[PDB]
Amino acid sequence: PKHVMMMAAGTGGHVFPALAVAKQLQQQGCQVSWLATPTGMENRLLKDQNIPIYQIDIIRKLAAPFKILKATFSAMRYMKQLKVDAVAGFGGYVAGPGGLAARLLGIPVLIHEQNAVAGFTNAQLSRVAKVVCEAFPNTFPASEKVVTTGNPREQADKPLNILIVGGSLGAKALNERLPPALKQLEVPLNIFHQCGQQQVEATQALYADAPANLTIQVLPFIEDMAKAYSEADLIICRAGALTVTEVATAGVAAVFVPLPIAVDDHQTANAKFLADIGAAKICQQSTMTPEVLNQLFTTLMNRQLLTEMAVKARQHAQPNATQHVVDLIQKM
Amino acid sequence: PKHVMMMAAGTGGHVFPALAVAKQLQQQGCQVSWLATPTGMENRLLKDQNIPIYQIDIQGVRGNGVIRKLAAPFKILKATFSAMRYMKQLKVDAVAGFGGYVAGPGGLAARLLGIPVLIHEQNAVAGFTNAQLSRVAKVVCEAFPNTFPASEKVVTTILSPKWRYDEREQADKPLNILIVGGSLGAKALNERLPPALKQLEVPLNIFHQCGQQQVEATQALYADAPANLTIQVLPFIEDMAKAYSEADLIICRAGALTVTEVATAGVAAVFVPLPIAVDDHQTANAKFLADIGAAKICQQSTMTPEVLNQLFTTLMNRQLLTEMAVKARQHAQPNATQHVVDLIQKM
Amino acid sequence: PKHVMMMAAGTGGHVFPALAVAKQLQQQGCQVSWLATPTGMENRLLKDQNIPIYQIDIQGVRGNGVIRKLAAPFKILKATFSAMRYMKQLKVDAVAGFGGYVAGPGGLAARLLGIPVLIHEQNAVAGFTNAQLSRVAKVVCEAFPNTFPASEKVVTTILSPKWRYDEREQADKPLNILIVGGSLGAKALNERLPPALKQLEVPLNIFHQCGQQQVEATQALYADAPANLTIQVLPFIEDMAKAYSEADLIICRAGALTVTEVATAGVAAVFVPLPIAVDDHQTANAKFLADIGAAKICQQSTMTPEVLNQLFTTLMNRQLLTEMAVKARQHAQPNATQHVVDLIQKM
Amino acid sequence: PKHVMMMAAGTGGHVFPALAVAKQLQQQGCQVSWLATPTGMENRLLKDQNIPIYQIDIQGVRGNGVIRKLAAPFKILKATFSAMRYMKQLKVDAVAGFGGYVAGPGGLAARLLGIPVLIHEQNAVAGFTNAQLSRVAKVVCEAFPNTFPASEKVVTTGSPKWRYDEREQADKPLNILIVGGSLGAKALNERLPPALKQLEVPLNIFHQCGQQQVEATQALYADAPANLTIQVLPFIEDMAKAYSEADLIICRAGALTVTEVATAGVAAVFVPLPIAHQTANAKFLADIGAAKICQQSTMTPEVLNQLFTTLMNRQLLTEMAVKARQHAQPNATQHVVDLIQKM
Amino acid sequence: PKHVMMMAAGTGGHVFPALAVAKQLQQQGCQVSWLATPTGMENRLLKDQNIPIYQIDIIRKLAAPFKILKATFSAMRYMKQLKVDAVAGFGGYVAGPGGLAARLLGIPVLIHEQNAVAGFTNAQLSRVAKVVCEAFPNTFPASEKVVTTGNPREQADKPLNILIVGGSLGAKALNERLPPALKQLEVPLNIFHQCGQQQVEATQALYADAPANLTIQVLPFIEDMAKAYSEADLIICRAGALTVTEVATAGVAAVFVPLPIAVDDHQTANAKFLADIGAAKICQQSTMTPEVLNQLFTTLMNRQLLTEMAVKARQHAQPNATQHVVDLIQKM
Amino acid sequence: PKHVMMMAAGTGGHVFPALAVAKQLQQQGCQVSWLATPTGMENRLLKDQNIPIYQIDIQGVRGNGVIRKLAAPFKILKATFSAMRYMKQLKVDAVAGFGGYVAGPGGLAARLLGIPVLIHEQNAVAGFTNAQLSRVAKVVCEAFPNTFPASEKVVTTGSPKWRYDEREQADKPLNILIVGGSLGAKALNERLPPALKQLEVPLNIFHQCGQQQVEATQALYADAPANLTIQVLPFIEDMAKAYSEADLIICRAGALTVTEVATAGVAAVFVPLPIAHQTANAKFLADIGAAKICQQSTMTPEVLNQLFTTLMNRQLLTEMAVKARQHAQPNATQHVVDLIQKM
Repeated sequence: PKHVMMMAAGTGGHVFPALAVAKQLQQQGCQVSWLATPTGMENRLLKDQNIPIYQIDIIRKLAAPFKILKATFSAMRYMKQLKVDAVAGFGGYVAGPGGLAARLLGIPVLIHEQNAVAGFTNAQLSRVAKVVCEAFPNTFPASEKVVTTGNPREQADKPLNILIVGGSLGAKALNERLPPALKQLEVPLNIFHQCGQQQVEATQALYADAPANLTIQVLPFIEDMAKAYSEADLIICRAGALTVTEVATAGVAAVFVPLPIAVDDHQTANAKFLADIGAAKICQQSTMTPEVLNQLFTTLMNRQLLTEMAVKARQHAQPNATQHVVDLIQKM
Repeated sequence: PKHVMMMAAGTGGHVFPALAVAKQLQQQGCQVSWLATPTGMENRLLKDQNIPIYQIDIQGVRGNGVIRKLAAPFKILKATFSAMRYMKQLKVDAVAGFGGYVAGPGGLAARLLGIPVLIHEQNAVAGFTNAQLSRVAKVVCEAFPNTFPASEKVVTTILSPKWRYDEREQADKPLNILIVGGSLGAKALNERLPPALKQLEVPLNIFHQCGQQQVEATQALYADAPANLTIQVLPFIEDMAKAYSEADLIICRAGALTVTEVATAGVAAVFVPLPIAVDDHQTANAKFLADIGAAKICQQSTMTPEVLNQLFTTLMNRQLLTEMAVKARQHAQPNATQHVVDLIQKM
Repeated sequence: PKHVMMMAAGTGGHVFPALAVAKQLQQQGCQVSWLATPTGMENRLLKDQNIPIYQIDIQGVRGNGVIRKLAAPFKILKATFSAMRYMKQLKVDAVAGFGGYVAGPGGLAARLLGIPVLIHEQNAVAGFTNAQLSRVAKVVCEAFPNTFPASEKVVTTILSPKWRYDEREQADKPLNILIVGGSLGAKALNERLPPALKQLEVPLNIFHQCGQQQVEATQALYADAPANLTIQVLPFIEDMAKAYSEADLIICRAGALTVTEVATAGVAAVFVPLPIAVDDHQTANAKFLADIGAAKICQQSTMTPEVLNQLFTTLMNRQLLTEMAVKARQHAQPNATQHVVDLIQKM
Repeated sequence: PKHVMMMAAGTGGHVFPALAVAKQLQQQGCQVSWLATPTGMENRLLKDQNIPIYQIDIQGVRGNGVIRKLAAPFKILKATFSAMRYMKQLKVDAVAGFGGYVAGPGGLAARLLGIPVLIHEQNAVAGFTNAQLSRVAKVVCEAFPNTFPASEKVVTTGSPKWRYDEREQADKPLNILIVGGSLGAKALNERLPPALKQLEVPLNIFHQCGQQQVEATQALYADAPANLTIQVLPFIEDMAKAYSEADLIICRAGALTVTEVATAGVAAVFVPLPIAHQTANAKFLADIGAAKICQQSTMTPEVLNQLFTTLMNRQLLTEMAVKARQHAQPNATQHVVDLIQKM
Repeated sequence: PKHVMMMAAGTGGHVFPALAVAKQLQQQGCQVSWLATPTGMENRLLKDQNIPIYQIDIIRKLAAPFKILKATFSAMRYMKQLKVDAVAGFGGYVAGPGGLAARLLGIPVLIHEQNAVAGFTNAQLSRVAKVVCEAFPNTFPASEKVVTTGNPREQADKPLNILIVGGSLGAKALNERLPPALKQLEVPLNIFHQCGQQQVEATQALYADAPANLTIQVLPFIEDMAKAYSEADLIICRAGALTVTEVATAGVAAVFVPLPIAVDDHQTANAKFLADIGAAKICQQSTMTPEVLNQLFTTLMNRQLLTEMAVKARQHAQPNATQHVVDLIQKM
Repeated sequence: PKHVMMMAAGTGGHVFPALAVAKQLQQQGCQVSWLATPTGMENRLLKDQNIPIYQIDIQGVRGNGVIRKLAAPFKILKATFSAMRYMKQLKVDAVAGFGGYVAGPGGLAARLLGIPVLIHEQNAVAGFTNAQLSRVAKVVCEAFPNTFPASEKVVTTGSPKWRYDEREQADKPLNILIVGGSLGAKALNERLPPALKQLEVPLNIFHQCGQQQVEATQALYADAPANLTIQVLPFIEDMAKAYSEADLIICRAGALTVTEVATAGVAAVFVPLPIAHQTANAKFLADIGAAKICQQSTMTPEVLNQLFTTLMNRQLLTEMAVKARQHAQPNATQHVVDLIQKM
């Protein structure tokens, strides 16, 4: 049986696409192992997932040029003992040391970058990777890289369903500035607003001042996220990597308010995928004012416009990425 | 009869657009003052520039043993009032800020006095101090078209290179590629660029800028096989304007003002944007011309001998370089330094 | 018909004077809002206080790996506009700030909106954010008389302990000294204070507050020789008001509000001010009553068994303690919490 | 009632010998007090130990809005006098300090008052506080002989069956005991199974893994363990049992654990912790004794077999563990108490 | 001959009073040695002063509780070799370790604090000092401390001589805010203004706008400082420790603008010595506005008021501190 | 024309042996290249050395307004590939790395390409980069024998008169040579004069003080120097002369200076630098040889006399310096060049 070792850092949501590839690999007769750091976030996520996790190097401090050597040989020892046959790393630092360790052992490397702007380790690692999977098309240049995506409205005069998702986090900026310029919209709306935990009371006050024609509901979490998508006629949310990939895979018109201070503005680069082809608008948080909000929503409240947006979005997406990546790993 | 105070930080290239707008404001009968930090490089750049510089302090003080550490956030409040006193004492009539940290405190200080504020952002992605300041500014100049959302003018700063087709219509000329690495010289360009250039089977004329004390190093890389290429290595370019017009393809850092120069002269460009730029802003500057179809962008990180050759193989056609250079010159905004001066005066 | 927003930082004891002024503003028909930081302790103090708290961010972000480090000075500009949006959204009619970092950004934000600002400084030496903010505030309340130079009111926050002579005129009472170490307990007071007290040959009645989980430790120090002294050790004082009136001499940290309590009740005090206070401000608070002749100040650093006894030897006279307590009560400003509320409304 | 004050740092190693001598002093009619830092871990260890603890602060103060930033070396001066009044107030008659940061200020505090100082160093290489303090100590207890060269230094460091007797096992597989420390023991779990499961000898491997590391190493073992009867456990409840049964022990060369292996006379292959001075602890038994030392940095699965190949005969291990037990310093807790009292 | 060792840190101007005590000790038949840190500022100041300097402990970093032990025994070795007979330390960190080293050897310690608020090392060190000299009276409590000070106008209708000294430093706040509210004073003035080096051109512009009745002169440095004092009818300057002690020793009315962020506000505590007895006013820099400046100067422009101020100031000063400290050192 | 690339860190110790082997390789018809960091000091040392230098960046980037803050471990990854293309571009045939930070990235870069690696470790305790790199090195040169335990490790470290011959001095005072390093030598100036001026033997003390320390120690000496003929100098222009004349040397146990004292066969009392591993360098000559080792931390004027009392006879020093010279490894620069070429 072929033994693939996965590399994903928990911070930056690399595990969730990696987890999909690994679990599918298991079901196709492979053996999966995970290389992670101790005190890395991957450990909490992969609890109860029943694939073995291996950690490498650690109130002590060891110099940077040394710490890289300890990690590379630590991982290399793990791959040689466990007879690791191929390694797939989905980005983050852990891929760096393990990736060299793989190459030194001679086992081939597959990297997958799920953002539109290539992350630092995956850019360097791209030169020794046997295959470089890219979520978005122009993330890498030339032959080695193959594109893939990470994770898998009729009119009966119904009102516009507006969906606002803040995330597991607060996403304060949506909770605080959206109700004000939204509850002064003339058209009839149906707001389904996901606040995050400790902001439910606070923002429900922001809405209730002038409900007017439109109905409103505020909730902390959405149990069935898939239901909320199909019915939503316009979605307002962070341009995360999976969130952009989900908004595309199900055709939903969207107005992306990308995460500020994200590192290579990768969140805006994610959103700019759908934004410049014309499947979603991007409204920067820093420059967001009542006038740009209202003039953006004023022109967005035509349900036909949202459908033209949402169909272009469902077209521009790669549907079978979870199994498309698995194929590449095995043919190595 | 008007007194404008300029805010531009030296570290980023904002002093240069500000200085140009400042110089014309002076000669248009105005008096200009500069608000700058004491530890910024803008001071040396404006030495012998005949505009008075007034300083505010932004770095948090620490550990003298006679003076206790003063948190940076306390100093930013002091800088706001330090600058506010300056504008009231000097009776400043308008404040124009090109970005950098100092424009932030000074900008609030102007608004507290009631002075109107103009900000100018020279990048394609808005820098943090200008984005916040935009909410309280009277006029917002934006370099590239969709940098801010609404009600702001779109104007960016020897703009006389002739039109791209005429300058480009050459009977049997050698390709004449140009590589500019900066005042300091881009190590990443000086090595690994000659290797893929001297593997091209077409006759070209390379003029390469490596930067000081790096001349010997890059001159060595070139020497191995110049069969059909005539190469020259230089530290800096005396005349950038002529070097532009004669250039059929330019390869250079995306820069902020360099995108504007490549656009304003109409040169097909291969932008190799600066790595780990703060909001990847150099890629965004380069994506301006790239998306319209006048430049290709080739990242250092992903760049190998093979991706270089596959890019040049298709780029060594003069019909293509002209088609590119024309698209670039179309979307260029000249006489905009004069456009910003005008906006300031009507405030 | 008026909406005031309060700015008080939790770490320093500014939330307490602000909360008192806030509570009366509410019951005088106003509505009050609190501008606070997300990471400040003011939030826990105002829990279950029935005023809405609105947060602005002041600490510079760093090293997420998904989010780049954002310099603290950038965040202070964001906080100013974050707060400015809050005041405009909530239609704040006046802003009153008691010091701390948050009052700084929020204060500029109010002034940018045109909202009038009242600051209140509860120390004898002005803290940095209030000193700068004073240039742009409509009304400046100062706790102690010469804290600021001109055109500002001088008012500081169960002020009903009876007049010092009446409460002090006691027929054959034991001296009844009081020692209060804080909510946490002042290690420096709990040790080395009993040693010099139990070396006094006069009959006294010690009521000593050591603080939680420190009761056993200080109770041991006391036990060696209580021949003429009756000592009691307690963790905290349930009733501070009665504990004040009965106290003939108080020894305690100079504090900000504690100087005001010792003054407003009229108790002779020995202030042992907090070490390495930021502008030595606790000594300045204590020097208020000390210079007028109502309290002695005895520094921890210089304090030895001998200097303690030489201080108490002269301080164990009840004629002196009364003379001191009277001088302290004379310079006290009661009904000033109500005085600050009034200033806010006329703005 | 002679009044001794002890000095012990937050890290566990300094306090345990200090506690042992302190508790022994108490049963001998003395009065014992402890000098410790606040927020140091000694407090959790001395909780309910029925010694009064006195805290002296040696950590620098971080800037606060309400208090100033105070550089650490200034607090160290406060600490020295802060401690000095403690000894004058408490009428301390002698001071016994086992090393660590806290001992430095307290030791000067003692000498300034005129109190005598006894220091005890539990490592084979002298730690900086004891090194400096050696000049002002009345008596210097040294764990190992090659620590201090002075005229008045004594040698000692704070019941199982004799080695030869315990190792007389007619016929049985080699019992190998691997104790990965609580701290930094990951390196042991990672490269020991590789070379152990490639030994053609009968072994009975008892491996102490540390919590949350159990599953991972069991994966390393189950690959071709022909004849090894391996058991992996996270921590050992009764460590004393493990020693006697242990025919070869593989472990970090701690300070306390070196003397334990010597006291029980068990053959050992010490893989000293690489950041500590810890290597000098192994070289005590390695050089004049017979236990073996294998450096971690250069340690590979390939050199392990070359070391283990020669170590897998019980005669060599017995010869080793006899030499190790010969050198141990027993009744050393009581030897230090005596030195304290004659001061 | 008696051998005294001096301890002074260069930062905070401790050497200048110490230097006076030491050089006088030399002239009275003593032997003087200096204990200092390497890379301490004391070394540049004591160059060319011909008393031997000894340094102790040092891109390496050694933990704080260890660094104190190394320093104390380093100094102790120096005192034992050089047969140091008494030690006088004028504050700063170097006094801390050496001071213990002195006590451990049994040589007596004399400390001198030249500020009104006791510095951190001198406060702790006060318990083992044989004699504690204090510049200002209430700096220490009780018997051991003895007070001392560190370093040694008729009307012919002449105009008010205003003297503004910024220091070796810029003292920007005086150069920038004083000319504005001063050049709009009605009375006739004579400004002698010490700018500091790179501010001479800048501030001369600030004055020349409205010279009016009063004459002005701006200079970088004052060659003869003593001359500038006697003629000055009002002085405006930082409340340094020596500057307050100099303004007192020569009777000069003064308005102190104490150094901001000084550590225990010691500069204001220095000024408050003369300020609350009525020999000088204090105008805080942070709160300083055109209105408080003008209302302060408006009431200060009477030459009789300045004389009442300046005589009270010359009274409250200790004149023979340099020789008063030397006596204490020898009787030890 | 075999193309070797060298790897050397900014600190002087790694580069000097590297430079010696590099220059020797060049005279043997090879092509030599250097891997170094930018802003590292190797550049100043290799200036005008007629070797092409190639820079790889291993230092973390501080946040700037215009560029992001980049954590150091990320730059280390860039460095490894940044260096790797250098070797592919320059057609490097073998890599010789003498330790330090730069060697780590370059060594992986070599192995990834398939280039062979030779490392050489100049200390007696193996440094971390060479320790890890030992697993992938084709040949491991070790300065001292007890560094690595492998099958393919060799022993060596990069003209004056034989000891016995040079020490045959009919009648003359003991020439004592004290070289305080350029770095951290203050401790030597401070406690050597005390115990030297209390020796009742004829000495001729030559003391190397270091700049700006000259006057201070001369004060320490002039106090009762009865018979010592002392000379203090800041630095020694001709150090080779000082060795031959030196009858006892007192000095820091550097890495290069240990092998120099051994090569010239001079008796030494090593006071190793206390923060370095430097102590392990002295123990080479101390243990199997006869030069003496005196720890700095515990070092007092009182133990110095007890050490010097026994060291002041010329027979003992000669017996020592003969044993030290016996163990030196000469023509070791040429021994490393040979190992490089057979790769």
